[PDB]
Amino acid sequence: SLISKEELIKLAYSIRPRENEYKTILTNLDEYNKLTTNNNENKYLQLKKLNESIDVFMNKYKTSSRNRALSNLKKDILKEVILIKNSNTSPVEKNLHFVWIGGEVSDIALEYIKQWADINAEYNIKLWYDSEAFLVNTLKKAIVESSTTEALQLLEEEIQNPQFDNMKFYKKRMEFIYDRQKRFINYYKSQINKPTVPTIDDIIKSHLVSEYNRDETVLESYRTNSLRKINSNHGIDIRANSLFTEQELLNIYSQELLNRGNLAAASDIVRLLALKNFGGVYLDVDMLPGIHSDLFKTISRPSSIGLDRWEMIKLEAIMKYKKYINNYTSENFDKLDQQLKDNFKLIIESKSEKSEIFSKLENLNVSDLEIKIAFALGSVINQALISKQGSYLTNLVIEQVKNRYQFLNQHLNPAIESDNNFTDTTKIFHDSLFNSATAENSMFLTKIAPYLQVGFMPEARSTISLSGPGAYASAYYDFINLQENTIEKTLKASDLIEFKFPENNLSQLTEQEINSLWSFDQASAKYQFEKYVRDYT
Repeated sequence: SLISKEELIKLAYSIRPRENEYKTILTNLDEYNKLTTNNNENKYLQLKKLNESIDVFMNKYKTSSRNRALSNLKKDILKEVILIKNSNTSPVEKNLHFVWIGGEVSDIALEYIKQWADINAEYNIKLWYDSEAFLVNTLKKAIVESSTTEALQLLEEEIQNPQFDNMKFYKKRMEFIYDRQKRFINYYKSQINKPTVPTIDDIIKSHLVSEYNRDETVLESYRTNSLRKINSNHGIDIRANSLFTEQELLNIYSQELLNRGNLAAASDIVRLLALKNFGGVYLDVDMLPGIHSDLFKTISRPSSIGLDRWEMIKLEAIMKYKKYINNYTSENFDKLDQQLKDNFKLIIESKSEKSEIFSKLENLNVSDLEIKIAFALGSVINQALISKQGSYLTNLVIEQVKNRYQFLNQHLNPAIESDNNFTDTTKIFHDSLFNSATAENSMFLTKIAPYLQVGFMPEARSTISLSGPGAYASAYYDFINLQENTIEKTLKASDLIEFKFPENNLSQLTEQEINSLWSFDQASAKYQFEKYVRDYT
């Protein structure tokens, strides 16, 4: 039990009469100690109220002799948060949530989902989609294809220089992309309020037929097949479900889905609302179940093969002899020495059920306050998540995302609404953005500065800091330190580790995972540019 009001009175001594702010601390402490509630969030919020009142005092009376005792109380409060979190756990809701928005769900994605379904038959599978937006990826590809050609045409003379910097290509192409996105967006805005009440796909189809030489019947067949396919495979529509109830969040989702065509960012929003509203486990479609821990304990990893590649090899081995997933790569497995291969084969073929190879989730016991997350390279990654319905931490991540977009949009909206070209819009946005820099936010600003070109130019990675892992990392800081909307503070490793998605419950290093991971550095830019120039007519 936290120290009593009477004990703090002893320790927090001063020649001075009790300050109002100190009386408030004592009341808040007493009221925490006297709580009869069994509600963990209620307890946490009272602790937060107390902690905040301590900071008010210490920041106002910076040389008070009470500060040593108050600082010690703050250290005890950090521990109390952990006691509350670990005081109670119970199994997460037996739901698996996947998301595929913006086009036809791939056969490969369905094969990966099937592994989870087969192994966890008692879990309810939801494959979230947007019933109005099956043509978003088609539109983005059309815009990028057209802009690539335009940029090569404009730059043809300059490209013959052996010292041509492909960044001029990516920059010029982004100018064409931005203008094409703007023409679509403005057309959308002119139509969306009509009494005919058109859908997003109605508008995309019209625009593609008008401006991109597409056939209406072909596009409609793709749209209806996409809808049938996803509904036949655990599909649940975000729109029919009314998953969004906050206009602010719907607007964030829409700015990614419609204005930017960033389906990854759109899915970042949907996965959070799915967990908030239903609870369970969120998985990217390239995640696979964990392999039984002892399955390959009798095979030793060669010194020449790294830890991650060895994980890849285990899955390659399984899929070579079981073929659960069709045409799975055997690239790394095939390079193994023959006795190792023979060894994998004996073990794998000795098993008769898939349940002898992959392990079940069973009960994933969590605190009702928390969210758990996958790690990659010691950092959180939102490709897999666990949370009970309505958890405080999931709500903190949502609050982080809202706060980050509010800041982004405060600076970006006036620039976009000026209706300038890409170059001038970017300058207006940046000038406003960087004039708001502080010691607290400066790296955040730098990370969101290239927002408009995410997905289209190398090294533009703003998503991480808006809807992705950065929002989660800051929410964990918020949780542990009883704060709200911190920006660039992060936990030490030992405070973060308790929130890790259990390793035995997840195979992250899959063939599709390795393909789908961000690679648009300067080296990939050069390779893509070579292929563009090669294919240029």
